[PDB]
Amino acid sequence: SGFRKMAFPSGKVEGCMVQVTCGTTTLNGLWLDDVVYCPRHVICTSEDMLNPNYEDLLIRKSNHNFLVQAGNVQLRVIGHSMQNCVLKLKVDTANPKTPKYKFVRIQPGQTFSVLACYNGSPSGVYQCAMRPNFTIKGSFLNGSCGSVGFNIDYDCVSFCYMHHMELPTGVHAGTDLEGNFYGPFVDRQTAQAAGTDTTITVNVLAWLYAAVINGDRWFLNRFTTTLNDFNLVAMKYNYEPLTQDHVDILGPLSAQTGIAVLDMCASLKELLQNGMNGRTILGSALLEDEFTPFDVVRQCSGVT
Amino acid sequence: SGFRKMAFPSGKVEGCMVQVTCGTTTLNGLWLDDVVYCPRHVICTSEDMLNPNYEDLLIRKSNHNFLVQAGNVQLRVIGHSMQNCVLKLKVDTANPKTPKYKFVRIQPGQTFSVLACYNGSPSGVYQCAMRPNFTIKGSFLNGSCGSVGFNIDYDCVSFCYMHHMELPTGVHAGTDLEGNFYGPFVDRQTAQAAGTDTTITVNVLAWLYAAVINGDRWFLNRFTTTLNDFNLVAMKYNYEPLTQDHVDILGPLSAQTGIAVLDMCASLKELLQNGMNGRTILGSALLEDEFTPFDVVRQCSGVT
Ligand SMILES: O=C(Cc1cccc(Cl)c1)Nn1cnc2ccccc21
Ligand SMILES: O=C(Cc1cccc(Cl)c1)Nn1cnc2ccccc21
Repeated sequence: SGFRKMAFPSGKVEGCMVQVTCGTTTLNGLWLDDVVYCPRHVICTSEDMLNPNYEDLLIRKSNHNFLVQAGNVQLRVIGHSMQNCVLKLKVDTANPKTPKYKFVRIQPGQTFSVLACYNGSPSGVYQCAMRPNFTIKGSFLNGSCGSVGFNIDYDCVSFCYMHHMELPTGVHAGTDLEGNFYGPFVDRQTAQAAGTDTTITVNVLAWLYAAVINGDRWFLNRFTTTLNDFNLVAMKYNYEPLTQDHVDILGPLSAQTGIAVLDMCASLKELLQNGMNGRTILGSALLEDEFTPFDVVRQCSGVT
Repeated sequence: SGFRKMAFPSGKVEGCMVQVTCGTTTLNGLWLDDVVYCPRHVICTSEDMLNPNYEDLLIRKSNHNFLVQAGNVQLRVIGHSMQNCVLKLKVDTANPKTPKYKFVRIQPGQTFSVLACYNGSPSGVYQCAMRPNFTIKGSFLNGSCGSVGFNIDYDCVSFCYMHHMELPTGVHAGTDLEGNFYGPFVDRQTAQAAGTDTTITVNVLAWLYAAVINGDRWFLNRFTTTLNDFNLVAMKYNYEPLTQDHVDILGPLSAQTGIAVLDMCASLKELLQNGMNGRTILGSALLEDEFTPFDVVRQCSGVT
C-alpha cells in the first residue's frame, strides 16, 4: 500500500542525454541512433529571441557550428535540419545506449516522466501531467531546454515531450519530438498566455479509487448521481466534462473496488461542494488530478 | 521556476537490481561488485515469518539454494552470510554496472530516492523522507522487498535504505545496507507500531523558502518571533523542535531570499495557528516537510 507521484525509472533516457552548443548557447539534446534532437532556439542569442527568423538564422550555421558532447566525448556532426521547432543533428556515430523508442504526441490529461537536465547531465526525475491548456507545471531552470518527457512500456521508451520555454506565469511549454508545440505557444520571447486550465476529472476519480484501495474511505457517501448532474457541478468548478469514455476507462478501478463510477462521482460532487473540512486524502489536502486511471492500476498492481 | 518532489536519476541503481529467490520466495537484491544484498526474510516461508529463528533457518540453506538472476542471466553463488537483517551473497562475477557507491545510514528528516522493484525489475522512482519515527511513507506492494533508497553526489551513489516490510498501519520499514533497521522494527510478522510521527520543521521552513523563491509570497507577514516562542507553537502542533543548527542550515536560503530565519518562523507560526484559509503554497494545501534545505538549494540552483 501507499501512493506516490511515481516517475518511470530514467536510466534508458539518461543514456540518450547530450549537451548541444551553438555559438554561446548551451542546452540539452536527445541522441537516438545517429540523430540528436534539441530545441531550435539553440541557434539564437538573447537579441534573436525577441522575434527570430529561424530559417535565416539556421542558414548562417554549418554542421561544424553545432557542438554535440556525450559525457566527455565529442560527436561529429555530418548533417543538420530543422523540423518544426526542433533541430535534428545527424551525427556519424549511432548511440550505443539507444533504447527501443517511439515518438508520440500525448493527449492533454495524460501523464509522463521528466528527466530534467543541465549541460547534457541529468539532475532529477519527476512525474508530470500535460494540462488541458497544454502547459506542464514542471520544475525547470535556465539550461533545462532539451530536457525530455517520456513513458516506458516494458523496454520501449515513448518520447512525448521536449522542454522549450517557461512562460511569464511560471508554467512550462514545449513540443513533441517532431517539434510541434503542445498548445498555441511559439518559440519566441513574447508574452504568451495559456488558456484557462481545468482539472482532469477522470484523473481525480482514478485517484479517489487509489484512495479507496489504500484504506482512505472517509469521503465515500450514501449518494449517487448521473453524468448530466455531475457535469453541471464539474463546469461550476472548472473540471473537465466527464464522458462515457472516461467512465469506461475507470472500469478496472470500479471493478476492483466494487464502487460504481457514478457513485464515485457523487463522492467527488460532495467533495467539490463541501471541501475537505480540514481532512486529507492520500496525504493531500486537495483533489489530485495528475494520476491517470492507467497510473493508478500500474502503481497498485506492480507493473515493471 | 516550479517546484516538484524530484527524485535522483535512477539509472545507476537500475544497473544493480537483481532477482533473488530462495525456496518459493522471490524478492529484489542489490548487486554491487561481487556481492548481492537482499533482506534475510527471503529464507522464510509464510509460516516462518510468525517468529523466525534466522540463524537456524539460514543453516538449512546452501549457496546453491539462493538463485540470483540479473536480467536474464544466472549468477553463481559462492558464499553466503547474514549481517544483521541482510543476506550477503557472494557471486563469482563482479557487476560490470557497479557505480561508485557508499553505504550510509541517513538521519531522520533526511530525504532519498526510492527505486521500487518487482522480480529484480524497476517499475518506478519517487522521493521519500525518513520520518522522525524511522518509517517511510512509500508506495510498495508484495514483491517490493529489497527495493533500495539512495542519494547521488555527482557520480557516487550513497545507498541508505533497503525495504523490508509494511506495518499494519500501511507505513514502511526497512534497514540501512548493513541490515540494521531504521527504528525499533524487527523483521517478524508481529504487530509493531511506529512512534508518534512529527513534522520535520526545518524541511517545512526550507519549502517556505522555495515558495518565496518561486513567487508564492502570500503567507509572508509583518511579524517575527524567537526560537523559544516558535518552539512552544511547534510542540503544540507536533513539529520537531527547531535548533540553532537548523537555523544555520537554513542560512543559504535566508541569504538568497533576504528573509531572516526567525521571520520565516513567524510566517510558519501564523500558518500553523490560522491554517491556509483555503489557499495553496507551491500547489499544496498543506505544509510540505519532505524537502530538506539541501534539496531546495539543489532544485533551485540546478545541481546535476
Ligand atoms: O524560456 C527559456 C528561454 C526562451 C525564451 C523564449 C522562448 C523560448 Cl523557446 C525560450 N528557457 N527556459 C525554459 N525553462 C526555463 C526556466 C527558467 C528560465 C529559463 C527557462
Ligand atoms: O511486509 C512484507 C512481508 C513481511 C512480513 C513480516 C516481516 C517482514 Cl520483514 C516482511 N513485505 N512487504 C513489504 N512491503 C509490502 C507492501 C505490501 C505487502 C507486502 C509488503
